[PDB]
Amino acid sequence: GPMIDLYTAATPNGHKVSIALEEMGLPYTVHALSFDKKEQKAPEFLRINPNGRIPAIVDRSNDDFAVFESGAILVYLAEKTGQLMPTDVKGRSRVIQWLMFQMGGVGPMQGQANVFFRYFPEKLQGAIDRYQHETRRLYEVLDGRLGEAEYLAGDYSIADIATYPWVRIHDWSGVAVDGLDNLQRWIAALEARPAVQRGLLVPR
Amino acid sequence: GPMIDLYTAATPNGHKVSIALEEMGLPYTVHALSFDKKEQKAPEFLRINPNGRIPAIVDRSNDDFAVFESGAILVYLAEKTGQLMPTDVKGRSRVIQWLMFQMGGVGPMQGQANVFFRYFPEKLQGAIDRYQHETRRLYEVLDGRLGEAEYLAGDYSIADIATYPWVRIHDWSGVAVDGLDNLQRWIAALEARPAVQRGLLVPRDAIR
Ligand SMILES: N[C@@H](CCC(=O)N[C@@H](CSSC[C@H](NC(=O)CC[C@H](N)C(=O)O)C(=O)NCC(=O)O)C(=O)NCC(=O)O)C(=O)O
Ligand SMILES: N[C@@H](CCC(=O)N[C@@H](CSSC[C@H](NC(=O)CC[C@H](N)C(=O)O)C(=O)NCC(=O)O)C(=O)NCC(=O)O)C(=O)O
Repeated sequence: GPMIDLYTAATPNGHKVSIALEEMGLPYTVHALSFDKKEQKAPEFLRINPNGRIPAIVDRSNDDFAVFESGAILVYLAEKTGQLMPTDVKGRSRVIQWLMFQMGGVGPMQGQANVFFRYFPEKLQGAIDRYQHETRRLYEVLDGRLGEAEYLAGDYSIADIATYPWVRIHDWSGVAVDGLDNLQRWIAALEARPAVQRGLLVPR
Repeated sequence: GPMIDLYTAATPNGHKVSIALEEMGLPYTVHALSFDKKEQKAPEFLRINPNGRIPAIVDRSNDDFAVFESGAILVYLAEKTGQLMPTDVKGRSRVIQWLMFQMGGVGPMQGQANVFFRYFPEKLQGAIDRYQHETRRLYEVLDGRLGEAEYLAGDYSIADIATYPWVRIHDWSGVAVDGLDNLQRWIAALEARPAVQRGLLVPRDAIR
């Protein structure tokens, strides 16, 4: 079968990896973990990702080598296929920089907006405001960069793939993109890519 | 003279990079930014890091190339020097995985514990508990891995360097390490390293 096993769920972080696999044309096997049944905390899965979160992959071509953390999976797959990250020092670093910005900024902060605005047992408007405002600030950083280049690292790369599934759900998080015309251009460009469309449907 | 300019402050995230440079033996020029004077938001610095945060470096050996995000700086420098990250596929990836775990988990979550426990004007015990509990859960992940391997990726690497400055301040964040014997072993090993001690002194904490 496929050489990549993908452990995932219908979430922004899972969609990063299914989008990348679809863009790269790599076959994969989907393991859709049920958070309802706490399958992401099963010790059989903890052997693959000790953090007990999705996504994770196992590369069957590499002696069943596990890779956890969406950003690390994106780097691993880009380096395996030679796609979606340049090989030169500056070009690869620009991808890694914007990927790290997503991994330490956009994902964590927008995820906390979702917690306080949608999930938390009571409404704490000061915490909601903190994370919605911070996410907007991060979106403004993105927008400025997207006036310098068509995609975050220049050419389209894994940095865009990491960032887009989060920006796509800004309405759920209560964070606006109005006034960020470069970000909106990039949203439209990403949305029009067939591989993005396919990756957003994994898992069903 | 030094060909790396380091823009930093006395904080866990800045210490990751000074520790790495000290371990690598790569000279650098320190630019200690004053948060009180808002130097991290000055236009000149935003041209280096558009996020307006430290750390950032400028590599004077390749046309003043800027690198922002501590984790990206660690990858950039490890690749340049050939140190603190293997070059084979599996060894490189294990380092990147644990580095990402720090960058997306330990740093963000412990940072939020610090905000709510010790900076935010509103005292929100549910938010404090959320982030102290999550930081502890992340420490338990580290502890389990450190029962299988001496350092997070096997050999000591940039992943340990990224993680240690945060773990070191656990008590300040209100998070205990009791019951995490492997993490405690690793804390003692990191604290003993001369380059860790040197890097923790740079720049001459401002925030956490
Ligand atoms: N840094 C990791 C994050 C992976 C991650 O967050 N996985 C989520 C699904 S993505 S859905 C978005 C996700 N939210 C959550 O996981 C909500 C539950 C969580 N336990 C909590 O209390 O915050 C989030 O905010 N992520 C922050 C980020 O990306 O930095 C998961 O498996 N959760 C199951 C669990 O926790 O038991 C990566 O990039 O792969
Ligand atoms: N992902 C970046 C994070 C760098 C970072 O946070 N730098 C801080 C100093 S380290 S001190 C630790 C830092 N806290 C802060 O920066 C507190 C101020 C912030 N604006 C807030 O509201 O949270 C934090 O929690 N970081 C989370 C993480 O590492 O993921 C900074 O320059 N702040 C200036 C500013 O905000 O104006 C990296 O790894 O380089």
